[PDB]
Amino acid sequence: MQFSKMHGLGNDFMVVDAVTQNVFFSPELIRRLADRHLGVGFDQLLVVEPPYDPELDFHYRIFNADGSEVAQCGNGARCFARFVRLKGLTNKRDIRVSTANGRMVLTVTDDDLVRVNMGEPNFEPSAVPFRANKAEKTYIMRAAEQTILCGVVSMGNPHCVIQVDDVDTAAVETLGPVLESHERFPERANIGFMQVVKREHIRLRVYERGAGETQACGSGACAAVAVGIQQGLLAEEVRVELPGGRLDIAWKGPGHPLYMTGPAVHVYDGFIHL
Amino acid sequence: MQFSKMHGLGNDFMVVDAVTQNVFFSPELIRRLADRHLGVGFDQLLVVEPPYDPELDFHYRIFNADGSEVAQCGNGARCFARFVRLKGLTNKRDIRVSTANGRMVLTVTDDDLVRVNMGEPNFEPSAVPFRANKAEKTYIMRAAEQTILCGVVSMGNPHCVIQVDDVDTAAVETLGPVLESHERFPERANIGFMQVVKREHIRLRVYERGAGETQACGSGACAAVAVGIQQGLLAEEVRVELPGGRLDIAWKGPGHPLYMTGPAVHVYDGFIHLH
Repeated sequence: MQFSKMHGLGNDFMVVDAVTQNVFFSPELIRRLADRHLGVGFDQLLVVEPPYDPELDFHYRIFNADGSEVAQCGNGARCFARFVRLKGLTNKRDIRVSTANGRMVLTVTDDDLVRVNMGEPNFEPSAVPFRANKAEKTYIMRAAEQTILCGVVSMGNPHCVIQVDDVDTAAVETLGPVLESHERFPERANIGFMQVVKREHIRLRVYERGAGETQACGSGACAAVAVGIQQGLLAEEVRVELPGGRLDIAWKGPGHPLYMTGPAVHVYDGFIHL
Repeated sequence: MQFSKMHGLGNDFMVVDAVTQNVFFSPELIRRLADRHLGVGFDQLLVVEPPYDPELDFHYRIFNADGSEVAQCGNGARCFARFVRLKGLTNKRDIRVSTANGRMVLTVTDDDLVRVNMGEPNFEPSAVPFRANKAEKTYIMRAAEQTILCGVVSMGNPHCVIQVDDVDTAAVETLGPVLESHERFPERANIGFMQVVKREHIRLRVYERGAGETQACGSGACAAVAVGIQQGLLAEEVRVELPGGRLDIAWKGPGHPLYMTGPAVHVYDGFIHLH
């Protein structure tokens, strides 16, 4: 089985062409392949399939390291788009794909970045889910003794975004866990710590739901920019610097989808025995 | 650059044929390649070279994930011997090789395992290094309130081997880091927890110097059997069961080299563009 190893800002994938190859997985096999010493070594497996539909170019599925299928992953989307172009499975700039989260068009740019339509940010508390009276630009939250001002938004997953003076001194290790499982977040939240450098440039650290600080959370980058836009702090195109590198977010506000442009690195190609 | 990913039940290798292609590394490139997320992901890099002496079939060298060269007897030997055969660099089953540790003959058995001559175990405390009055078969060591009885031996690297009733109930997690950096080991020690099942069979867990428990430590398996042989507990041929699988150790005692036989698994082949 031919595969490619890729990463989107350090979130790493085994990617497989199941369009031109017969490719068979079981949950146990995926677990073995994910193992960094005994296998290929990856966070997620992305399998590329034919569309079975004349209005689609591909289908793709993503499996986690435990061998179960995953719903939305836009690091996934970027690796997918570059993979099908690098492997010659398509030559299209605008790639139509179906996924477990529905249908999408991905655009591969001239500088080999991939632009993802992440949908319209939903600020409605019930959609997050977030306990509040109603939607507000800024909420006051208590995190034990500390008073926190934040914005809260759903990108399909829940985000709490806090402005900080300096991401490097932000109390991520202490405030992150307290907010991630705060009583006001029935399904927990990703906690973003956002430093506004210019209206066009933020630095960001994200304490991810059930994971703690990660190198790059693309959905947190979208959420921080959506919140910062709504709060009057940010322009409509914003450079986001995460620990793993750069994303560029574009959003014209309510009534519009938010776009996330980011890299996908191709590390090596392999063939596995089996 | 073509490469193969392999392992010998424990630490994994990126293995590269520098015979049929030009292979160029820098310490920083090795570090980037070793990175599990951003690179290939491996503990060590094994480079297979043509021989520089007409008396040898190959030379090989090994670098760690920091990009510096490792010189440990038998390290990567099983993967090397299986690699040269599976890559069609040789058809020999007795393979003469030079390394940073000198020359060796490696033997690929009929069931595709590899037999490595690991040299003669050295029980001299100065060679470990180990602080002691003189070589003894058993030492008493202090670990918290607990008295530990152990044997101590060098296989090129330092080992402390403790006999336990059951590896599963062995206090590896607590006793292991205490012995690993014990003040009596100036350069730290690999800590073996050895359950003698019978004279020909042990179970073993190893808490490795600067890494904690691993799935298989070949040199730890050697050391455990050497110590068990010296202590009168073990036969000359011993099956060793580690969490990662099985090694077999043969040693006729002082005056003889110790031999370790074990598998190498080929996981996948790859190609990486290096600019």
